[PDB]
Amino acid sequence: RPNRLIVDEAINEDNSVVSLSQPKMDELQLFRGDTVLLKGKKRREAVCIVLSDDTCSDEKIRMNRVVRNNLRVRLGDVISIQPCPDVKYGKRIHVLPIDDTVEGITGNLFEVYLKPYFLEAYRPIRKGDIFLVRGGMRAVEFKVVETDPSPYCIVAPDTVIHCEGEPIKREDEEESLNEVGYDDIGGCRKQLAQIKEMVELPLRHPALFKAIGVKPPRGILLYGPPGTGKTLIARAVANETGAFFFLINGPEIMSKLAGESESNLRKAFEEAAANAPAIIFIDELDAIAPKREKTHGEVERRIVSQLLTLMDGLKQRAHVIVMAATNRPNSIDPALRRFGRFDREVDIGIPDATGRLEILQIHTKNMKLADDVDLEQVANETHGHVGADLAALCSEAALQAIRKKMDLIDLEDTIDAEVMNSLAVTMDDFRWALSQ
Amino acid sequence: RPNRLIVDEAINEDNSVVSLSQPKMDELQLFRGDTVLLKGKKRREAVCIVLSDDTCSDEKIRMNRVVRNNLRVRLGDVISIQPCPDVKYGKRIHVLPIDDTVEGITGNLFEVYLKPYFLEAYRPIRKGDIFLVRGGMRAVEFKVVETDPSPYCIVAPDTVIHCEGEPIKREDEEESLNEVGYDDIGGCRKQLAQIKEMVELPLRHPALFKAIGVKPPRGILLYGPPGTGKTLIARAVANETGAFFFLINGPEIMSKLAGESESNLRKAFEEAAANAPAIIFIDELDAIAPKREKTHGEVERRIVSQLLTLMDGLKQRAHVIVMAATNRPNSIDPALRRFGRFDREVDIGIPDATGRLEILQIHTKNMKLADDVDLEQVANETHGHVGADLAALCSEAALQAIRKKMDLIDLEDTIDAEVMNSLAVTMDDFRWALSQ
Amino acid sequence: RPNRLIVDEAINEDNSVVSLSQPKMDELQLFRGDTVLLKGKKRREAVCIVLSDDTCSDEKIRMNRVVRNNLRVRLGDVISIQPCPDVKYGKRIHVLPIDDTVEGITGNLFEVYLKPYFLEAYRPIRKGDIFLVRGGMRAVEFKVVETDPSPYCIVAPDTVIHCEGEPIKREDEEESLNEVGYDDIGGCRKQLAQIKEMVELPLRHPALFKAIGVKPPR
Ligand SMILES: Nc1ncnc2c1ncn2[C@@H]1O[C@H](COP(=O)(O)OP(=O)(O)O)[C@@H](O)[C@H]1O
Ligand SMILES: Nc1ncnc2c1ncn2[C@@H]1O[C@H](COP(=O)(O)OP(=O)(O)O)[C@@H](O)[C@H]1O
Ligand SMILES: Nc1ncnc2c1ncn2[C@@H]1O[C@H](COP(=O)(O)OP(=O)(O)O)[C@@H](O)[C@H]1O
Repeated sequence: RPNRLIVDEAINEDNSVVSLSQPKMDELQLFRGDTVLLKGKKRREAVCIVLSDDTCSDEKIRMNRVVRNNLRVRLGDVISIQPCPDVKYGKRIHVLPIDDTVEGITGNLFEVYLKPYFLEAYRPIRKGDIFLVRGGMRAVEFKVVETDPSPYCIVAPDTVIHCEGEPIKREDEEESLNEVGYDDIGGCRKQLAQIKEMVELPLRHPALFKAIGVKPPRGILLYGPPGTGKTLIARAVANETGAFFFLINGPEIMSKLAGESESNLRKAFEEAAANAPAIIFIDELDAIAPKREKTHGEVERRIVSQLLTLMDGLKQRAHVIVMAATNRPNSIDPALRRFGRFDREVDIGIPDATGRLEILQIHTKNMKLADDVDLEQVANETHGHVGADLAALCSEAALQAIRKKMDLIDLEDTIDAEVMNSLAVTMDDFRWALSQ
Repeated sequence: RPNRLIVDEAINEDNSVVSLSQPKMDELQLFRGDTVLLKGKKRREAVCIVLSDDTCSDEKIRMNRVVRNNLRVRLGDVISIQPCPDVKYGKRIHVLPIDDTVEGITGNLFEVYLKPYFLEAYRPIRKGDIFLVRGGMRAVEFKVVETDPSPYCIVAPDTVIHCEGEPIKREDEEESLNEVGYDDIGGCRKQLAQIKEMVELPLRHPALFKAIGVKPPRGILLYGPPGTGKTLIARAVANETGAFFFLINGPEIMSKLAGESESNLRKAFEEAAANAPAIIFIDELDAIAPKREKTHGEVERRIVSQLLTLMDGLKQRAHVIVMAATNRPNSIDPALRRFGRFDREVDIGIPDATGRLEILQIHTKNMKLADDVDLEQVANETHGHVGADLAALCSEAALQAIRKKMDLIDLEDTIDAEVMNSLAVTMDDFRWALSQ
Repeated sequence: RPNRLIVDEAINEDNSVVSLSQPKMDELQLFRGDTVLLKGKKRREAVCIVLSDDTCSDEKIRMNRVVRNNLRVRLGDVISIQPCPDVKYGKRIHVLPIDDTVEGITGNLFEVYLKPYFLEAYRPIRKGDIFLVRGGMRAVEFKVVETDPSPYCIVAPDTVIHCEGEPIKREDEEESLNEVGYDDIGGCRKQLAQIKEMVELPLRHPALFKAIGVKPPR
């Protein structure tokens, strides 16, 4: 059908906007800025604004996770689109925050989140939507409980927005937007793309490997210096593909008594296989399986052997992918790179200046930046920096902003765990941080 | 006398401004902005504008080299000051460029240098003054041939400025401002101060060491990575103290036939001693006298020996100081760090961020910078950089400015060796250079 | 001022073709496939076929070295372009090989080089042009001695193409196309670009470094 499209990653960071190719909108007869009605899985719908995108495939639609969540679908799934000509300016909408996103937040909610979020934006909303509003170094989720023209409308300047009391509980299928996704990863476009390919069939179409006798990858080794976002990638790939995630921390395993280590490795692979499709992530692999000579222990050599055995003991394995992070290829036992094991490697390098910028935007999404803040500038003075450095930078900048305001606040009493929304991080804060 | 002051270095880079202490100006009854007549040696006079400096001491006057040259005086000499209440707005002045400063310059001298230099500035000038105007990546010197009033006047908006044809020859005592001076050295405050102490008496008061039997330093070893400005320091100290300068380049000596090396070392010390007070600078000392083991030759060992001999053969001498540069203490033969020889060592380190800024201003003095150019910014993104790096940076910036304008210029014909005065180096040029 | 362009490297490997930006041809009112007259240094002219190029800057013209040589200009120099509406199918042209390019060649020059080179191609040529024909693991240069409609024409199927023996000597300013050029360097795009930058001002505008005191790389 022409109205069926494949879900793809957003370029436009605004949660209300989905993107089509110029040709596709032509074909579907959709106006730039039109309100469209999206149909997903489990009888879910979403309403969004449609815009053209030059880079979008003709058969794909780009949407943010917020809308993917609302439609209960994942990247690569199929949605249907159709114009929404009947959509009315809403008389009144009722929204409530999800409890787990508003712990600690002692603000107005309406004045701090909702009012600025909706103001003059003409956002469409549908009853039962969860949307996200960022601010005050948090990101709060709200559920739309009622819209006056039901079940959807446009929040126009005259639309009354109600949020009368009592945060609501999170239902089971409602994944938190605080979960890691691809949108949380900057400057890895190329490698993240490879990893997604490798994993697509095994994790999203597992039934295939029962129907054919072709071998998908089993083990993927992510290498690169500390703080490059290897843990982040693995976690994200799991979340996005809806696979079960099992973390094995090198040091955590090695901290255990001889024997309770091997018992823990075993339990990890068993639990993965039980909950497949699944990803096992082995953080700090070199702690567990260092270069064959670097081990001096005898229990140490037994642990690495136990790991090789466990890798080999993964056949079709239902559909379990093992991902592991390490500093360098040569830091680990070469027997791990043997064929049935870690046979795929991906280099997560130091980010470039464009990547640095993406990372800086990711780690500032929930801050209020002054107008004088130039992230591209901060990008340019941080050549050596990896993701973890940049995140620390933004964190140091923000905490400096807070200290500057803290003497002022203590004196005219201590609003303290508030006023963090009116606070803005200035370029002076970043300079301060950049020289520390 | 209170009209008698010691010549010190300038903080204001205007070559028309001389700075005194509030108290002294009070004492001498001088108005901030007043024209003062300065008297020095060889019956040379100079008219300058007097301002105040918190750092200047009551006994000292701060002036730029331009004015020290005009007064035939050097740092530490004694000048006399007096108000100039009779000074008139000039009717007409006549100036000519010094030939050696205008080779290659195919501009309109008046339109490009003189007009902007004098315009609305109210500069005093005195017949027989040489002044310097910077611009178009050059610095041109002019001599004042005639002033209408008297021997001096103020160049007021109505003063007619003549420069009718024919660059003039440089007289003997007229030192080029293209010579290296302390104003060409950035970010060495502490060390430059030590070296100046060491040579003050030997080079400026040589008659003393005939009257007493105390030993001044003979050899000074400047240490630090390449491009830190060791050659520059030695050259500057020579020029400023009026001493004779003799360069010995390590590689140049070692490039000679066995025997012509030793003959060249000898000729260097002989010529120094003949023209004392003098500085001998040995650039790249480790090329001539490397660690005792690093030499393999037999003629090589003869050269090092020859050097030890020559230096130990310089007692108070005709007042000859020997300076030598090397990367590290340990790179050279320990016998050279002897007691009658290189017994004083001074570390010329990597410059800090303040130093980096001074260097960047030094290497931009003759460029036109756009308003968007922030040198302090360039200072901050060049931590590792040494002076030689920063000079290359400015050079790369300027050449990029020129290339951008070169396509445009070739097309609407090729002013070429001109229009370089209207050209301005932009922050975009520096960014381009900073990422290369 | 609109007809003056900056010489740039060829993308189209055919020595007859120069390339302009789409906008520029619009501006100059030139037909795709038109014969154009190029004016260079030392009162030299060339005639070429003009085609559009999407990647060519609006102020630049792309040409192969053959044409740069004929115009006595180099990359970055300035030429002028203008349409050539009067150009006629030539009755007869006379070409001779340059001696130094034909030592050892004991072939039929016409049958082996000229005939295939001109055949049904509609190449424009101007008296005093040197052109290059490749073949038999060698590349021969020819000089155009005479064209019937003088001084330029199109070599049409009916144009009689004469050699008439006796290779000619190479004049001084006539650089061999056997010389190395950027044309003979593959797979160095990025680095060749850097080196060209470094060297541009010092080598092509040397008069500058007498006028200013900035240091180019050495
Ligand atoms: N590419 C990146 N994009 C966004 N944030 C990043 C990136 N790399 C690192 N970070 C941030 O720094 C932290 C450190 O990264 P981490 O997942 O521990 O990487 P690694 O496992 O390679 O040490 C992350 O949790 C994240 O907040
Ligand atoms: N402190 C400095 N101030 C100004 N220019 C400097 C400085 N240090 C280095 N430079 C620049 O670098 C150039 C080369 O340095 P040079 O004088 O040879 O020092 P070194 O002998 O230690 O290499 C100088 O001519 C000057 O242009
Ligand atoms: N990038 C290249 N493009 C075209 N030909 C090349 C290239 N590199 C090498 N060659 C060929 O191989 C020969 C040997 O290259 P040469 O210039 O001697 O390189 P090098 O100095 O690095 O050895 C060249 O003359 C040329 O024929």
